[PDB]
Amino acid sequence: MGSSHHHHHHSSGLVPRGSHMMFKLTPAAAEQVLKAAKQGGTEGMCLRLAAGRNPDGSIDYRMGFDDLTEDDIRLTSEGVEIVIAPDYVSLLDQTTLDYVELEPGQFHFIFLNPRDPTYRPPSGG
Repeated sequence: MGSSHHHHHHSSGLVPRGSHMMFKLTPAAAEQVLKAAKQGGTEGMCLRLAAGRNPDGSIDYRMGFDDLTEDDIRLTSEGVEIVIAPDYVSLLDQTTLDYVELEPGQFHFIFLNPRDPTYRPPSGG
């Protein structure tokens, strides 16, 4: 027994718990992922992230649909399910996924990670 008294002895989610990781999949990006799953093939597939970190430099992030692995770290966004393996999570936490076009007309999946500085001012400036 504890201080927090709930009728549900094990909450499934909603408020007490959420995702296994801090992964912000923006509702804007959600439509892009949903749109891809609307095209076909990737319909009943889970969204997976690939971390390709350059040896002491920058982590290059890739996104694609893969197989729903339960031994993989499952996340649930607004309307998309994410799988980030316990190996990739090592570099894929604190990932803020936004939906902006860095290039004209070219909508880029932009991973705003404070871990890998996309914009970093000098020290003491």
